[PDB]
Amino acid sequence: KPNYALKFTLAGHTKAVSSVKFSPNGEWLASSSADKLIKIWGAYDGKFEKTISGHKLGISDVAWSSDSNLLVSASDDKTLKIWDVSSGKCLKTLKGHSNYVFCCNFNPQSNLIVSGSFDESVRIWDVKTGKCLKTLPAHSDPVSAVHFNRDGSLIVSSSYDGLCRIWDTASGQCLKTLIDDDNPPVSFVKFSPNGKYILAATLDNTLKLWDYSKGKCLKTYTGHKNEKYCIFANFSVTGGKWIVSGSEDNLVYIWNLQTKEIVQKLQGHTDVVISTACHPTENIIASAALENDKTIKLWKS
Repeated sequence: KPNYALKFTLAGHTKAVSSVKFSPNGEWLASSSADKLIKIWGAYDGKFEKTISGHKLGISDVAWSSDSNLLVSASDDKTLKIWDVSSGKCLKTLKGHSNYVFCCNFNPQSNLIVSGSFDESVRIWDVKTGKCLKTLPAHSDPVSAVHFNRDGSLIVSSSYDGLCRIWDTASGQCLKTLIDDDNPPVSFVKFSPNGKYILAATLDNTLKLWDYSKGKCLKTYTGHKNEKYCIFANFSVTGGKWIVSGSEDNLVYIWNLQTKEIVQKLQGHTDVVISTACHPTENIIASAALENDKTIKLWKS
């Protein structure tokens, strides 16, 4: 079992936090919020660094480039924006989604950005020119999450239409469609660090680990509350191999990845823990919560 303990509580966001992400170099924590702002914090002391602004409506997601120099954010303003973190500049504003953009990620090469939206599409963008390379008619409902695999050859996406789909990044073809017996909306999905699995969350209080090549559900993680919101889940691999997730009962849940047993619950948030993140080299978890909390918390084992 892990021994995560509260260290820092981080405030500033004037509205509900939507997403928190550690920089790949482990130096920083970026956060986005319905308050239209991005904030940078020291990953180890939670020391506030800077605010990044420009979006005209709330942000639902933010993600780092591989080299920890860039950010992409996804806003209800129907744009993504590429930020240079150190200068604070908006480098590109990506436009073409017809509805709120909900989710984003760079590929590991960070020449491409993938995005998903309420306009039910998945779009691939060129980082250098900021132009939309492909629009995938990916789903029949809002796209809750999008993620590249370890080499960027694949995209996984999830949607309120109950599906999880794997896409060929080069051709844009659907290579797979995953759904279990019940068709609850899929609220989140991401590739495992080695990229052989996908972790996916459904609005039926369930996380599942899938081997997407075989189309098979390997593990199920239950015990948390997730029926209304797109809560991030994570693989934790710095110490034990855990699954980490926020919950609509204001707790952060940690399961043993292999045995599926809850090993720790983190208390202290006063609203839905919408987002959690795992530090790339230390046993640190960042957690953020919604409107009645507005705080980010940093835990260490």
